[PDB]
Amino acid sequence: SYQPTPEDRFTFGLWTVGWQGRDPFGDATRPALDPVETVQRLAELGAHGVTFHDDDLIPFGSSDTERESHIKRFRQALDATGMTVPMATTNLFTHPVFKDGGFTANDRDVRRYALRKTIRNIDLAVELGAKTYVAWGGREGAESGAAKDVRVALDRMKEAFDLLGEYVTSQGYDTRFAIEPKPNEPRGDILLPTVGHALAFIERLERPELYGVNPEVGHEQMAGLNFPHGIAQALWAGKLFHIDLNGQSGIKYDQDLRFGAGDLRAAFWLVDLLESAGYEGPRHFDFKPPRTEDIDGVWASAAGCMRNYLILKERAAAFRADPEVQEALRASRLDELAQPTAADGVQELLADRTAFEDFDVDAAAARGMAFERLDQLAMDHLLGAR
Amino acid sequence: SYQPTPEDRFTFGLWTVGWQGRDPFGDATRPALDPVETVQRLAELGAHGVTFHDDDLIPFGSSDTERESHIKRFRQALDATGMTVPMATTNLFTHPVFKDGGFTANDRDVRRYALRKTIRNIDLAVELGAKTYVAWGGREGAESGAAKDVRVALDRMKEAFDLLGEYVTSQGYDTRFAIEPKPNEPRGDILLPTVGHALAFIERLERPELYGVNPEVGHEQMAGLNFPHGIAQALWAGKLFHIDLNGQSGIKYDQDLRFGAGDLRAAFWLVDLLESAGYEGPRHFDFKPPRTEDIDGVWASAAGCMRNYLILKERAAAFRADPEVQEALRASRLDELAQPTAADGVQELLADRTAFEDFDVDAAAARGMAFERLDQLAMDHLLGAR
Amino acid sequence: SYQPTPEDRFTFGLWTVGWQGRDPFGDATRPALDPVETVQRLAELGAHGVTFHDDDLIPFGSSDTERESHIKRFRQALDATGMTVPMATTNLFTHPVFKDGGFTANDRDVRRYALRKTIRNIDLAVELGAKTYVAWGGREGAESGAAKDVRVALDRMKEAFDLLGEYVTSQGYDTRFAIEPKPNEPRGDILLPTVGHALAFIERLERPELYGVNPEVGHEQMAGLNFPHGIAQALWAGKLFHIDLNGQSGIKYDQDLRFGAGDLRAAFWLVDLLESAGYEGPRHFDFKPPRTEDIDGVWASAAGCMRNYLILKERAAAFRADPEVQEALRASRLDELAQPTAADGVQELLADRTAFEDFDVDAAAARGMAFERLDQLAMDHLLGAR
Amino acid sequence: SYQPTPEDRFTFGLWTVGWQGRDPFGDATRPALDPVETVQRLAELGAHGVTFHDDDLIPFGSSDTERESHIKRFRQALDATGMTVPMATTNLFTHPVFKDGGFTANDRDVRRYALRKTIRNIDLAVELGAKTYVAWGGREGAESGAAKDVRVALDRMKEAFDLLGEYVTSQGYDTRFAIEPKPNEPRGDILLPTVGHALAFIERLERPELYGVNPEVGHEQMAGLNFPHGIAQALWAGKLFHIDLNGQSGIKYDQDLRFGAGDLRAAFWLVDLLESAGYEGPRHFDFKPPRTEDIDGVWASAAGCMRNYLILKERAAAFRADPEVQEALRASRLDELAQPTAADGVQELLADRTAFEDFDVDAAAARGMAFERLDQLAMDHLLGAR
Ligand SMILES: CO[C@H](C(=O)CO)[C@H](O)[C@H](O)CO
Ligand SMILES: CO[C@H](C(=O)CO)[C@H](O)[C@H](O)CO
Ligand SMILES: CO[C@H](C(=O)CO)[C@H](O)[C@H](O)CO
Ligand SMILES: CO[C@H](C(=O)CO)[C@H](O)[C@H](O)CO
Ligand SMILES: [Mg+2]
Ligand SMILES: [Mg+2]
Ligand SMILES: [Mg+2]
Ligand SMILES: [Mg+2]
Ligand SMILES: [Mg+2]
Ligand SMILES: [Mg+2]
Ligand SMILES: [Mg+2]
Ligand SMILES: [Mg+2]
Repeated sequence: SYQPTPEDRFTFGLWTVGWQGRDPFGDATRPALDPVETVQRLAELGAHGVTFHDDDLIPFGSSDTERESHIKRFRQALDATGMTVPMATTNLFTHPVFKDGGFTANDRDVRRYALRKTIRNIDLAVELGAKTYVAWGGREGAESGAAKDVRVALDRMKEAFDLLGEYVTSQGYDTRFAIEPKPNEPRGDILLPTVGHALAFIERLERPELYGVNPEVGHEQMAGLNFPHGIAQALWAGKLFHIDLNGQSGIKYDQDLRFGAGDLRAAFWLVDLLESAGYEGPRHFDFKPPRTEDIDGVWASAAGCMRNYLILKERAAAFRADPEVQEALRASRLDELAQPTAADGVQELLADRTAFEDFDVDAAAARGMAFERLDQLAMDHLLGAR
Repeated sequence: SYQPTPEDRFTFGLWTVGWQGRDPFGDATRPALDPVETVQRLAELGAHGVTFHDDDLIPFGSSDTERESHIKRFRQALDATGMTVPMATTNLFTHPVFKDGGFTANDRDVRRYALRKTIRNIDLAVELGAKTYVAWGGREGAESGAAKDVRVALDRMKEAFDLLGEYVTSQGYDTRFAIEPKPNEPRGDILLPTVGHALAFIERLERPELYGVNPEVGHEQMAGLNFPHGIAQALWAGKLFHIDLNGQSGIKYDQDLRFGAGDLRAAFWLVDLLESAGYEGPRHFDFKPPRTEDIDGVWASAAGCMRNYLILKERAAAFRADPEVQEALRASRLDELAQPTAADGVQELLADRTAFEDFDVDAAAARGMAFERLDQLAMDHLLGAR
Repeated sequence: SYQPTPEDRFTFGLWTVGWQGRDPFGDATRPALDPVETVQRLAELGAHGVTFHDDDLIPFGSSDTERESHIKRFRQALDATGMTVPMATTNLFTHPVFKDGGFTANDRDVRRYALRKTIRNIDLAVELGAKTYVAWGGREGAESGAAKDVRVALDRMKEAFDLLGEYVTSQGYDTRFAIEPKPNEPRGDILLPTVGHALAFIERLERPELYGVNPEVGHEQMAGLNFPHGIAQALWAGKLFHIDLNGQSGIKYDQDLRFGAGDLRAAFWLVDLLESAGYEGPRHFDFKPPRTEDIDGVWASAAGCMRNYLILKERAAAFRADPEVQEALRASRLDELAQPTAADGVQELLADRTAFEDFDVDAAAARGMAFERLDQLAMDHLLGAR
Repeated sequence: SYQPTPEDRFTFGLWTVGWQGRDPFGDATRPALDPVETVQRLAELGAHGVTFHDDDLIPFGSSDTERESHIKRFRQALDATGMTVPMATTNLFTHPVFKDGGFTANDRDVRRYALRKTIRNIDLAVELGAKTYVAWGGREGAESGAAKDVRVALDRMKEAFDLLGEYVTSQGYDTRFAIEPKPNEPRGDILLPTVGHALAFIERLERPELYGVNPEVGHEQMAGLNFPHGIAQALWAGKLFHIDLNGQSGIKYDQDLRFGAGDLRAAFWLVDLLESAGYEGPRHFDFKPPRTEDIDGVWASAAGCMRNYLILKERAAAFRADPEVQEALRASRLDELAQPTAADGVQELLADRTAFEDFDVDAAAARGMAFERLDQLAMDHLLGAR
């Protein structure tokens, strides 16, 4: 049933199937995976590519000899499978030197080091073929109010992203940045907590065009927000450069369940939106196989991610294609939302008696929107009871 | 103790002390207040001004005769007290014609009417002296996913705000707009749910400079976000045109408690920020006296709003002025966050061996940030145990 | 297909399809429904019965002849359709006199009135054949800490429930009580906020056997709790006397969406539990059709409530009947969970060297739980992908 | 000043100041603390005692001579300082074998091992003079619906607690059990998620009197519940055997901030309740110093825990002692809440015409509760503004 193909553009980070199971209250339940074995098993599952943090490929502290060998094995696995590397990122959160941040650490020397660690991995990403470079500022923030002046930390954050933009422009590299928002965890509150904050920030950068967002399903759901609405605003702004798919069941710690789990109706409305907007980037899964699972449970969770996307794609396409749904969208006046409010400008509007003086407000008030019927047709499609 | 003065710029909406107590499960517990009596009692309490929605001043459905009289009584109360009207807004949410929105209603004729109702009140606000005009799109959103295409609704929302901007520019009016974000209630999800989303949106308008945000304490706390951080990003972007103060105790329905209640530490860090950034606009309270109270409980809740602001102002000023706190900020390296990461550009950074090759990552990793000590000094100041 | 018949025990409150659309920020969008027309329209939809608050059937302040006339015409609608009244309840939250509670109001005279209003409706409910009497204390609680001494409020709440138990026992009525928990709204915090708190409270009443819980889907989800887990504990305790079914999309105000909407996977696991535990009570819908809808959208939403329960009933039955799922459950050792840990007793467990000193901890640690495979079979069944 | 002395019963877990800073996204930022140095540094801070998990004092897999040696040097640190051990607990969550639970693991052999690991530490705790034995089932739960049959898991959980009760009773040990509830983390949902669910469960055990609750501030706040209300119900039930004090800033991952931080007003109302109810147990701090801190920030955070409890103790005592507050409480009729509703009985209440037919409902509806004035007196006392 529903098999992944390379044209579905499913990708996974080395850190997702590679998660060993270490959590705040417990030790690892799985052995470390070799990146080479991960590229091979994912190519067998039907994935199109893999992503990585620098510390997933090259152990922190590796000499340039050991680094070369790691990179070399990895590149041989890719070349043998035809797997691509669409995106890459830096780990600016695991090592204790980043306990107060990377780009917005209060210590200047830590900020400089964070920038050098990042530029080094940007050079590697570009030769491996990555066209999107992701920044998740997991340690940028605070647990207490005087620990961080946020206006000055946004200057430092703007300064870091402007220097990265200056560096790829002078190298003539074809790579764009995507900021990944998260409202909290591991910091009490993280800077640029949602898609909207990250979008507003990009507009204050010296080269706005170089930067977009990499929203994640479970991160906007950790603030109780509607992830399809956030994604529609990122698409409206032209800034959906990448997306991270997974599941989350409410406002609690960051779960990273496989895609489809968590809020199932929101995953349906997200696939419907991505598919009807013709989003063309990777469908990247950033999930963690639960630590209850062994390695077979890992590849079953990874396969379940892609399967759930393909079943929802099919139900959504069937929803939109149904004549009765099309008729119900006309009835709920979704065609009329697409017509301009006042295409002849404000002076026509002002002159129009029917827009105010003679508007029958109670006739209009009494029209039913027919939204429940439309939503129960969407329910029957999702459940295949239509 | 702590008496409000006109220079504190405390303002209140007619709808706040005027709330009759009607809620989703219950009828009104208080009689309607006359606007004239509200201007007089608030001037006696030490408030500086009042704000209003059009339907708070002039009953929906009033003829231009009855409208004139309402406006006339109101203006006499203001002139007699010296009360100002700093801001005004439209009610695009109470009447059943707005059940699916005002500016983003699916029905085109409702959107045109919403625009005419708004322009009419913009003319009144400007003659009363309002310099900020607030838009709270309470009904813009949905309870179900196919009921609203969000990309098209943002076109309609951009179109409405661009027409309002064209109208005040051609009239030569000195009035700016402030968008008030709210994540949900009364709609399942409201469009532009947080400060960040509202900030990002403004940047796509034809005249960005005309528009800023009016954030509300309890609204960003309904998505579990840190309100002082959201306000610091609005100030960093130059867009804090106005602010609404109240309290909220967590992620639940919108409470509108008096300012100081709810998250007390966040109110302290907010006053500290507003006062040290030299914000100069109104300190507006948008709160609801609980329906358990009679009219004396109403003016006690309203007075408590201003009192709590003045006690926190004093504790914050004392925190920042203390030599021991200043020494603790140097120790947590808050002065170093203010220094540029790499003011000699990316090529100096790249050349610098000490930024990477020779950086002693474990010496840096081992420096303690001394944040708990700094936060316990902030705790002793707030509690006056210092 | 999925057509409801009275055999399915689907019931609806008069206040559900009869909600007019008045919310915290808006007026009514629909006309009041006559109880008589609600009884016949629901009988046609396939419903089994209706429930009521005293003030839904008899307008507050009715003279006893008007009271009698209302009951009389209701009773004849019931008799002509074969509709039943399984449950009734009291409105102790709408009138201004209940602004601080009914049974735990600080004013003693109000607490005596609340008990007399309730006893009058217990006599009426027993005459119409109600077997469960629900108590939703929506006004028992507080917005501030010193307003309510909670240990004393629980003494007053125990006092009220013991007096109602004494009353129905002296009348020899065959009726039982079900407490409906809600964490908040309309009070800042409500007493007995979840299923667990209501279950613990019942054990301290004089006649515990007379009382159980009426959990509501959306109420436990407002505290972010797992509603199928909460129902499993109420069933394990033998106290699930009734249930209210609806949808909620996260921690926010109380939405009362139609059942199936909100968290769809929790609706599936709930039906799987009710059906396999053999719950025999009413499947009651306490939902509110959105105020965007006219009277036709009202009956469409009500009909979708029943349709979604019947589609999920079928997918849950198919899931459990599948040999491959049955095999997946043995693989995840759900059969072993049913075996007693130590039926051999404590001294045999203590003498058992294989339970401790010779237990191979690393061999057990390495067994995967196979939970993700199992959950994807559940997902495939829910979506009809098998 | 606010100096802690052993008379204040302040206790700390070895795992609290001993947390190394390893979190879901990062490695340790601090070295392990020796138990012996923790006992003496806390005795100097004014603490009264320490608590431990078996694996905090004796590293997992210690041979019995290494076990004996660890206990021996711990016991001599204790004896030299006069420090006590009021409470102990078992670690049934860290080792990989507990990845599906201890007492409710699907594997039966793991459940027998979990009981043997616990009985071994009950013998040790009683030798060191512990009177309360805490059980925090952090791994009892699930991330998916079919993984755990919750009615059967509660049978296994009852079975485990009844076997521990049989064991301490046959040993004639004077020790009682306290269940610590948490809604989630590290499992998607944890069994017995709140105080109420643990209280209800206890009533179904064989010897209910042997068991109570150990509520934690931050755990109930992760479900958005009012922690002082939850403690008032545990005290009303006579089951508050122990308490864990810390801070949490909302519904998100579990922070374990120092007490006083997070929701400051709930910390004030909590201390007001513990002190006026006369709670006599340990004021235990289960918090984690942020990983931004070195060992000096660790002892500063621990010291702030005790300081904040003593400042709030003083403000709560001053609030209740104030004649003006005492007068405000009569005005809000908190004296009337203490009067029985109907000590005259049901037939006298039924015959009482002033309770219903002659009750003036509109006169009672009009009495304001004066709760906002009262809450602002509380606010003034908390901030030391009076
Ligand atoms: C470990 O996953 C990270 C995340 O989402 C945090 O919740 C990011 O995906 C990573 O930094 C690269 O983007
Ligand atoms: C009734 O208060 C409103 C609000 O905040 C909704 O939660 C706005 O303040 C009003 O529309 C003017 O801004
Ligand atoms: C409006 O419905 C009520 C409720 O749940 C509100 O949250 C109860 O269902 C009713 O009082 C009887 O159960
Ligand atoms: C790390 O501490 C534990 C906990 O609360 C985690 O949420 C318990 O306190 C401990 O197992 C004994 O009570
Ligand atoms: Mg995540
Ligand atoms: Mg991610
Ligand atoms: Mg509000
Ligand atoms: Mg507002
Ligand atoms: Mg509800
Ligand atoms: Mg209900
Ligand atoms: Mg905790
Ligand atoms: Mg604890």
